[PDB]
Amino acid sequence: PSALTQPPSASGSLGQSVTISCTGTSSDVGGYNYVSWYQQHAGKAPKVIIYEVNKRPSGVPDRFSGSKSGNTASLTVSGLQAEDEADYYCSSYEGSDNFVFGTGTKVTVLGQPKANPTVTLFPPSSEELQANKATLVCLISDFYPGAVTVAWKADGSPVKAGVETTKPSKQSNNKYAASSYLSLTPEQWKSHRSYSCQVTHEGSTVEKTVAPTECS
Amino acid sequence: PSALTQPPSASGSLGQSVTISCTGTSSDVGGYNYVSWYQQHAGKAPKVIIYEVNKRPSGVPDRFSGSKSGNTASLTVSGLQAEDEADYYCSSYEGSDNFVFGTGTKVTVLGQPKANPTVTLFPPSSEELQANKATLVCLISDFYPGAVTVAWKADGSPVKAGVETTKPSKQSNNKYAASSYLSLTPEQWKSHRSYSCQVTHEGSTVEKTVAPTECS
Repeated sequence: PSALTQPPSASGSLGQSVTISCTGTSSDVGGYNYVSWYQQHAGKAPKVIIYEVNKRPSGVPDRFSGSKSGNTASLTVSGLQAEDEADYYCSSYEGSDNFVFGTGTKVTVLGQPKANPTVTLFPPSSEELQANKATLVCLISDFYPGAVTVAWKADGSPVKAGVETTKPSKQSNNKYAASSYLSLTPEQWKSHRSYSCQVTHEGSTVEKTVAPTECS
Repeated sequence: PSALTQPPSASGSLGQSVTISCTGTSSDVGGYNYVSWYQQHAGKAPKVIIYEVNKRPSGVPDRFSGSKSGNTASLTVSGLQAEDEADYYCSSYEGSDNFVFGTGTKVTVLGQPKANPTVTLFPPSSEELQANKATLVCLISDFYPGAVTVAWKADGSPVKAGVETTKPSKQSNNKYAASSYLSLTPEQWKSHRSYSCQVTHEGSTVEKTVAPTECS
């Protein structure tokens, strides 16, 4: 086990009751009537909340809740409070041994109207190809808040080989921007039908499918 | 709700070695010998690297470790891999099902070489001008260190504005990754002869070019 599923930006105003969740695969989360939550701030000392599936570490405000259903565990920040901007990580368990965390949520308390990505997938430049190089850039810009999820996938099948995802930038109008890239050969690029870039961000999940054409 | 201490930067020399402490109270660390360490990778998920004082996860490497003193507790890092640039937390136990971690230590790996930015200028996709848009992404990857400068030219004299930039992420190496984007309108893309993406980096500059002349 490595990762557990969690949303990118999970947010609202003060009053808004946010909910966050942490799905996995059939035991480890499930059967394991357990998980554990974690409040990251800036630096300020990454603390545990939600002990076992729900009990609190005493000091923690009653209005922090956690609960389970099948393979999904969920945190509820009932009545969002300003100083709640944080990152959230869930853990589980495996033998008298080791354990797994989710791909942490980030709770934004809204300033401005939301924005979910204007993704644009590029193909390789004739240069690149004539250099006998291959690379594809998923330009994910104009969001708020700053947590998007960047999946790539060749001919339907999820892929990894040489992907990267540049974490955010507060682009001059305050909104955000990020990047991601596949690095392949024209071996690799020429032998597939379609390639895509998929960008999740507050429910809205968008996708782009680029095909191989060789110019000439 | 205070710490367990770790110093603020445990600077090593790649190749060599470096250890890192955690100091707690008679209970929290002192008594319950369950201290652990979570290799938080700079913004990411933190994966535990020493559960329960000395016992090593199956998802971690050999040159890693921990030694329980009494109140202090330490990590043993030999053979300084460049991966091991990270922020590390220690954590212990006080009683009543609490766990309590300490600050973090930013272990810095000096000695890793300088790399130069692989500038990759792209042009608008067929399926972009189709919608009457033309953003231009400069890729700037695989460099070291992360002190870069990207400025865009039209063709001749500095053509800024539209340029909304990104701030170099660590890739999956310990090398940087930057994007740039200029946002044209086609009917302002044929009223130019070429386009530039200029990357300055530790003195070595690069300037790369897209001309309108593409199959696209």
